[PDB]
Amino acid sequence: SMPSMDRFITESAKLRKLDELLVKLKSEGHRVLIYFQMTKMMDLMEEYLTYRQYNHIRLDGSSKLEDRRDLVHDWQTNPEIFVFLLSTRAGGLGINLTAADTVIFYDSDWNPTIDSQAMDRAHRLGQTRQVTVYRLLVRGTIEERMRDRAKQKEQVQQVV
Amino acid sequence: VTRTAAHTHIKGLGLDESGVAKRVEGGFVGQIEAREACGVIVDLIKAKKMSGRAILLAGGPSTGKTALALAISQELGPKVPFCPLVGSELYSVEVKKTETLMENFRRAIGLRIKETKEVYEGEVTELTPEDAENPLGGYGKTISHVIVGLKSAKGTKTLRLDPTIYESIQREKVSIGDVIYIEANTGAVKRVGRSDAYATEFDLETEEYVPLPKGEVHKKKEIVQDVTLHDLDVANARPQGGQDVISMMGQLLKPKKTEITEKLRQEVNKVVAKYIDQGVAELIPGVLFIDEVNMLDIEIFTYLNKALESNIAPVVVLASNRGMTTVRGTEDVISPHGVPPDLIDRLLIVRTLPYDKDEIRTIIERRATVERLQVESSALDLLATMGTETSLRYALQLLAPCGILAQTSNRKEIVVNDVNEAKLLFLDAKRSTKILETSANYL
Amino acid sequence: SLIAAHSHITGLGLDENLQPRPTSEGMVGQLQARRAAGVILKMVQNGTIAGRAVLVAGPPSTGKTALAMGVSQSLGKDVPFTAIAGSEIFSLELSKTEALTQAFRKSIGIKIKEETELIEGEVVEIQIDRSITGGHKQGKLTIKTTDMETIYELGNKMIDGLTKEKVLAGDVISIDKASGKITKLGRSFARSRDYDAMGADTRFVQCPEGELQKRKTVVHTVSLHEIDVINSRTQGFLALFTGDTGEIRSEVRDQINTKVAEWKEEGKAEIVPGVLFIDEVHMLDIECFSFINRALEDEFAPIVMMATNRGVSKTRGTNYKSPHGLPLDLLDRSIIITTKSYNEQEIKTILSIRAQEEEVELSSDALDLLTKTGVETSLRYSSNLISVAQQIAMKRKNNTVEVEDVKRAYLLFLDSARSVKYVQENESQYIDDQGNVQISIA
Amino acid sequence: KSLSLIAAHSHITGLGLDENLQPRPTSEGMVGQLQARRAAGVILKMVQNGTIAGRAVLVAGPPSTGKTALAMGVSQSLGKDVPFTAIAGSEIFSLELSKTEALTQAFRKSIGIKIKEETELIEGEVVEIQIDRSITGGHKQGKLTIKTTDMETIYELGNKMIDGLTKEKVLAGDVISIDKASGKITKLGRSFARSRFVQCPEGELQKRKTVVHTVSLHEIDVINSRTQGFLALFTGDTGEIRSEVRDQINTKVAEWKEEGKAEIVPGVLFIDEVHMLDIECFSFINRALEDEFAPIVMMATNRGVSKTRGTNYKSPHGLPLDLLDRSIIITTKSYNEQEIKTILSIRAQEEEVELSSDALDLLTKTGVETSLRYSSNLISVAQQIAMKRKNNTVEVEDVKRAYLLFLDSARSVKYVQENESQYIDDQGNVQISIAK
Amino acid sequence: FERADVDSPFSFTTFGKTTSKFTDLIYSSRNPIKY
Ligand SMILES: Nc1ncnc2c1ncn2[C@@H]1O[C@H](COP(=O)(O)OP(=O)(O)O)[C@@H](O)[C@H]1O
Ligand SMILES: Nc1ncnc2c1ncn2[C@@H]1O[C@H](COP(=O)(O)OP(=O)(O)O)[C@@H](O)[C@H]1O
Ligand SMILES: Nc1ncnc2c1ncn2[C@@H]1O[C@H](COP(=O)(O)OP(=O)(O)O)[C@@H](O)[C@H]1O
Repeated sequence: SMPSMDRFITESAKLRKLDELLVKLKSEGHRVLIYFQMTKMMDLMEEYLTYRQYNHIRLDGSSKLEDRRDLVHDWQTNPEIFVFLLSTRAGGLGINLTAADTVIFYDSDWNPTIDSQAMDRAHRLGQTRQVTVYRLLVRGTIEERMRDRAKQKEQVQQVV
Repeated sequence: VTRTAAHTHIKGLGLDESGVAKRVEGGFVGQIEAREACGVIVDLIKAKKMSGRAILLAGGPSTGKTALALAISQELGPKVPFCPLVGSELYSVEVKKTETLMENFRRAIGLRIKETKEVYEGEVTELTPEDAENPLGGYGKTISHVIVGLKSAKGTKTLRLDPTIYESIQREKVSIGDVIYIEANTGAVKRVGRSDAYATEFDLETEEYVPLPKGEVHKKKEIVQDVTLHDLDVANARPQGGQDVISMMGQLLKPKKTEITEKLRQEVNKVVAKYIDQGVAELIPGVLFIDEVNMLDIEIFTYLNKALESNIAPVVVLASNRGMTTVRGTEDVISPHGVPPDLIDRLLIVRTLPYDKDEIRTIIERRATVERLQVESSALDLLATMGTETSLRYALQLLAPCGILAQTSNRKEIVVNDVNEAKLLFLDAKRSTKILETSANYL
Repeated sequence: SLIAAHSHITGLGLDENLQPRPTSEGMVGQLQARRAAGVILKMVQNGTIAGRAVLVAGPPSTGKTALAMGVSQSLGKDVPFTAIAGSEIFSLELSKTEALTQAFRKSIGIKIKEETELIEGEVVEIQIDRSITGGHKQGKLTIKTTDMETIYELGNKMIDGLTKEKVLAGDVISIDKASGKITKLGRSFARSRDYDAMGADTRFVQCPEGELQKRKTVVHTVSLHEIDVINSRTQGFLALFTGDTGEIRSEVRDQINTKVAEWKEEGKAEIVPGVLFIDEVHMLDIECFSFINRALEDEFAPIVMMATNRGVSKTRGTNYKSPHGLPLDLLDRSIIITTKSYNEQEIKTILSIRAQEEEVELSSDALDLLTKTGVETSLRYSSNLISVAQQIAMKRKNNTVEVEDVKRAYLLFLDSARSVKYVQENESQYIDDQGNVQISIA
Repeated sequence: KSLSLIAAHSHITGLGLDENLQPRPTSEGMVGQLQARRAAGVILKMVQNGTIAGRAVLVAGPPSTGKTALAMGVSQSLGKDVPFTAIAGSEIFSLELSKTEALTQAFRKSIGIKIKEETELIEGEVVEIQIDRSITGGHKQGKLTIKTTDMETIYELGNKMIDGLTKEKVLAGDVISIDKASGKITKLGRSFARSRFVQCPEGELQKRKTVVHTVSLHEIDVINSRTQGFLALFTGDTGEIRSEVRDQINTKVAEWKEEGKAEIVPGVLFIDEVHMLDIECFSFINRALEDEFAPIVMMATNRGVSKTRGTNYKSPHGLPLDLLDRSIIITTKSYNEQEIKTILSIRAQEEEVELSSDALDLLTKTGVETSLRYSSNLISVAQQIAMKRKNNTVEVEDVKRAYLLFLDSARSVKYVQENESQYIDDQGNVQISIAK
Repeated sequence: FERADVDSPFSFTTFGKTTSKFTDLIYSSRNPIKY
């Protein structure tokens, strides 16, 4: 017996809720960016995407510089591309994601300024529809403490 | 949301770091001395040195004998094997009771093994058999070799099959464009499914699609396996797993229990000793629990006298609720707890005590809390005095008809009239016996 | 079907506040027992708890099995109801504990949800490639509707389905992907040239239009025992019908329990508990009671309803007498429903319902005489006399049972007490307990 | 090999005797019982001489007085290579074999045949393997450079050796043993080459070794019966082996013995709790003890003037008098305070338990008060109670806590007779309610 | 950290394993118990 694909999805609750919201997100026919913090997080998502056989591309820190040109060009030309796997500080610095609105922050809690740069990348002029920023999280964990620290830093840098 | 059945409010013995039990923690109320003795027994099992130790939980009915054994099982965790059993399971119509007792003794000793696997896996690109010079010679098969081409990520290999391997290749019905998985230890082949490099929706046989495997075609991997000695005994008794004729015909015949000889057990013990000597395997002694031990007859007790003196047998826990009961299979001898004195001399007896009124009340309160019900205090006091009047089990089992009758009147709380209605509808053993005695035609 | 003993009972006859009507759904009388059975029915329908033992006790001819049949009728479909007698446990192939474990595991249903694809289209082209010996079979199928055109690849089982009840390139068929069903809806092409054999005088049907492939969520129920029998060995599906499932090992049951918990966690399958009904439970050994006392404490246990018509009597396997023939350990963990004997009005209403069920028209005086005889003798005797009186009425060619037909049926067929009186008056004619009999009439 | 945690008789390594068969007060884990140990030593000399057969010895005495300990000591002092079949009395009531057939199998499992044979082996270290293959696999050529720590050689290989080396893949650096006659190649491992691990062999490559096989008569009975194979030796379904093949084996064994090709070793058949046998078993034993191919049968029992099973009368030791005529009886005795203290000290040293002196005196007092096995069972519970409070030596109150927690037989009988209204009697009457 | 692997029965066998134009593999499974 092989490692079951559905058992790989269902054993992670964050991936479980992600698979629930992707059903209606693809039923509506939308454009989705998904952010990650680690290489190994985006080294697991495309296996889930092969179950859905979704049109997906990935940009990270190890990608060659020329590929970031034609991937952005294919994003701003081809509308059939669905899933945009993005690193934290790679696609969140000045990249034009104007036709996208649904960003999925898987673990974007490391510092609020990187997250601020991240949602400045998609929420830009030229967007024709409403922007819904999703933030999924496991409750009662170390993410609670780091979300406390992130909210404290948010209020500190927002007041000052 | 969840399901509860006569238990699962008990999570463990609930002791301190010094072994001193609290009054109420972990689903238990009272029974401090028995819980401390069970904690000592749990520590003795975790010491992993003793073989063939036996305790007997002696007490009345409805006093917490099965709950202590289940608390021991949850205290040890799923790592240590735990074999529950009833006294009536040993009488089989396929094999003798001595062999069944030996089987349940060997089923409670576990083993953890780190095992190496040689794997050839990938997508089949080509499959070309070549023929023999004379195929109808009677001796020798039709073909001689088969050439297979496996393609994986960053690798492509070509293999020449033995025909014996090709029989297990063909029996799972592989073809060109199929991802396979050949285990070189036994020759077993798993057909994963069609590769997704080709088309998908043009099929009619509800198949699943798998990408190319990562890494090279030839692999060596480490799988950590958990096993018992009884699994090895029944694997060597009925040999299945090989690619020869006998192991192939063993899968199709009806399975039947047999008297496994002692020589096979000694050979399995020698192989397991060689495995642990190499630093590969680790041995886990466990617990065998037998409830209602009074159902055993004198022959099983006499074999237990021999079986407890072996150097392999695990810790065995027993339970009984008879005062001065004659042993089954005998005609005149009377022994305590239905257990003969020659086995009684090898046990350690743990007494279990009955409860008071307040203990019955807080047990009913915890059971009502666990079953997600709200009970008024006056109804709780009526249930407590009912439990002291008749039985604890009768007061415990009447909570759910009370909940149904409270739900059917559009209410959440349980009141006194609801308890009176449940008293009127359902009876107990004493009122039924009083009806039976003053009856017309054996009512 | 045929008219049975309890064919007139469709339900329990209860209100929404669980208050039983005096005459509803074929059940009259027995208000408290029907109320308690409705409470048990609601407890089963909630499905929250497991392993509760219910005992139904009373005199003979009171309505124990009638109450159990009413509970089983009000239970509805997709909830299992395993009704067995007490003497079915003893077998030469299974042990008592194994038979009781199978009886316990037959009463828990697993509801499994699956995804399937339905294809409905006109058949255009069938290419079947087989080996010389006929072993390896593969092929292609070109199917069409009014809007699209699809070429599928075929497996061995699909070609085996196509070869049975042969389709001939112009028919309209149906395809289920998950079930593998072949259903020939009909023929649309209406070919002129036809071979002398074959002949699809299939009803004419239009060619289907729209989408060729449609998705559907289907659901189906299996039992836990079928899962163990299927996973036991290579040919367990044959053993589900032949009953050759001898002593399934415990490791199979542990792995099936773990996989059922996994299927519940993944949302694929749900668990529906059912009822196990043991009629005449007093015909069981003490080892069976000892096994039941520990099998009732598990999570995967159904609601066990037992029926006893015995008073204080000797427990089987021992030498002491117990109330209801059951030991006090099993009587401690059970709640008891008590049934009570009938009056003349309830007996008259029961006989009226049974006469309506057998489609036998009765006169008023015949009904009063039947009520009087069912008061003196048992109820079952006067219930059985109705069909005999109807046959006697049809012999004289009048379709209404009168008094004299019941009198003739009373004279022709005897009671228990009358037969006891005739035996005790003529004891020399019969073989006694010592084997002595006087055959000669001299 | 022979994995074992701790047994109840694991401290016994044999009968403690001198060269004149006199028992030492304390030797090889056995103390006390001088006359019984001397008689068992004489029985051991009977077994070691091997010139007499079919002698039955009964060991009878009170419970927990060195009977199974004596049998374990005899089995340990017998050594290896001599059959010893230790069965219980309830093990012969089978469902696929009759009682006489199971007793015959247990009798014939205790007589062995000793056969010495010689075989030649090539045990060496592979330096280099060269394989020349064709396109179609018609002709294969092979060179094998193989060595020990003493020599070095190169072998030309034929086609079947090429096939036997490709299967079970041998690489350079391996240590292998080759059998030339049967073609069995075994990988012993890898040599000492860092660049499992075994030592490179020494001496000649082609060695000739003599191996000694001890085959029981039951194994040859299973093999010679053509209806089942040797797997019935492991699966256990021998299934009522006929007497004709037993006669053929009994003739052929004496034929081999006369020609000097094999030797006869007799063994010991031990029947623990012999009183549980049926009368038909005793009637079979009465005639089976007079065969030439019959081992020495030792039976252990503790019953005194009980009912013989299968009959309705009472007999001494549960055995009929015709069987007791065919036996000599060794009788054991109860233990004193000093011997109980010595046994408990030996069991303390066995389980790695450190004991204070006053705790040992308390254990000896409660051992001569209640039982030997009760004090032998408290001694490991008290160690865990000692380890709960983080100290190594078991003190007096550590024994007292275990005495309080865990009961014995007499106190349980006293408490049951005090509160018998809360338990189930013989008649099945119990009271679960507390009030009224 | 720990990726799920192939769930397979434990192989109670000894075979020809490598101590690491085609490759020849041949069925060579034997039983560790020897008579
Ligand atoms: N200390 C306790 N705390 C909570 N529940 C208890 C306690 N002791 C017994 N029970 C309950 O009483 C019931 C009877 O106990 P059990 O040991 O199963 O049967 P018996 O005592 O007759 O062997 C069990 O369902 C258990 O939940
Ligand atoms: N309330 C009722 N409604 C319909 N039929 C009844 C009723 N009470 C009794 N009967 C009839 O009387 C008989 C009762 O016997 P049975 O169902 O075997 O249970 P028990 O043996 O407990 O009386 C049945 O044949 C049934 O037809
Ligand atoms: N002479 C002895 N030397 C050492 N230990 C002994 C001796 N006699 C008895 N014992 C111990 O007493 C216990 C009872 O012995 P055993 O003979 O097995 O009981 P029984 O006499 O009931 O068969 C054993 O565990 C054994 O270790």
